[PDB]
Formats: sequence, C-alpha cells, structure tokens
Amino acid sequence: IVGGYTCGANTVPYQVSLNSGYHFCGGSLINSQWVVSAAHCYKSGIQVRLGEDNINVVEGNEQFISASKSIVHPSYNSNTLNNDIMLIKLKSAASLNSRVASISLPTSCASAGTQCLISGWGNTKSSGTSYPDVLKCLKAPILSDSSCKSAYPGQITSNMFCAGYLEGGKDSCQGDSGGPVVCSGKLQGIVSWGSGCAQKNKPGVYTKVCNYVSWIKQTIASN
Ligand SMILES: [Ca+2]
Repeated sequence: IVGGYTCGANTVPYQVSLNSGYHFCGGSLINSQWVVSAAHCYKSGIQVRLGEDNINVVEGNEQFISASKSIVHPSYNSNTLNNDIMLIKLKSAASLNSRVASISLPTSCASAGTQCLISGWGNTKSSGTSYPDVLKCLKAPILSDSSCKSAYPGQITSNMFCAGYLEGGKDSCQGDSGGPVVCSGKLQGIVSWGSGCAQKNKPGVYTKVCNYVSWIKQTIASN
C-alpha cells in the first residue's frame, strides 16, 4: 500500500497473508474454512496465515493453516486478468474470535463514490521498493466506470472496477494482490492490477466480487 497508514494490530480481522516460504499475496476470510484471493496469486504449497499483524514476528494471535485445495475461476484469463478470483479451502477450520473474523459477501454491487478500505503488506513506494512488516491500510473511493475505462482504454471488463485517486500518490501495489476491498461492511473487491502503483491517471483495478457470489456459494456448497 502506497500512501496509506498503519492499520493497527488485528483491526482488519478478515485479512490473511498467503505464504509459500514468504508472504506473496493477501486474501480475505469469508467463513471458517474458505479464503477468497486473486487467481493470479495461484501457486501450489500455500499456507494461509490468519491473525497476522507483523508478518515477520510471531506475536501470539496467529493461526497458520495449510490449504487443502485451490480453485481458480473457470473463466480466469491470465492475459487480461478478467475473472481474477480464486477460492482456497483450509485443511481445518479457523477458530473465529475478535482477531480472526470472516467478512460478508455482497448481496448487491457497490456504487461509484463509495469510500472503501484496502489493506495488505505490499510495497509502500511509488517507484522504489520498501515492504512493510505490519499491515497497511488505505481509504479510497470507487471511481466511475467512465473514468476507469478512460484510464485504461480497451482493458476494462464489467468484472472490474477502478478505485483510488487520479492525481496519484495513494494506491495498492504488488504484494497487496488478492487482498480485500471492503465497502459498507462487504467484500466488494480484490486487489487485481494497475499500471505501476500510485501513478497519476493510473488508478488501481479490482475484481468486482458481486459478479461472483453465485459461483462462490455453489462452490462452497460442493467442496
Ligand atoms: Ca506475526
């Protein structure tokens, strides 16, 4: 996260770190056994880390659970990042408490202008490189469809939305991928892509979760 702030330990209790020997992507806990992330975060040998603040120190509230199964969206396109969504099942159920908690799925899609909370352990620099140890947060608004498509002509599907600041300086970045965008208490987005981070006229692009709620529900009911 570029130009964000320190969240505060366990104030975002649905935030997970995906670990394959090192943190590489975020995710969201949506019930005691399931995590939503980005399909481009796919890899084998995922361990899901819940209750994290400092991802390099064991602070006492963590739960480390291996994934039993990953399921990339059937229509995921790795060229365009259309349908950039994946489900991860945990080998055992997480214990839910004040520090580990699920986030609700949306019943209806979010509206342009709505302020949302984006979080992760990704790069905090615009052009350089610095990765944080504690969880970073950012408030950012959903941008109109028209301004999104203007920023990224010929690249935006109806399964994507833009959020952020056209003036630049505030954005998600690499290492935040797969993490949450939470608006009005619902998971509305997944950190997907962007042209650089925090650049003028290049806002963040997010997977539009409300288009996938049927697929998530049926997949969880069968696996
Ligand atoms: Ca930790």
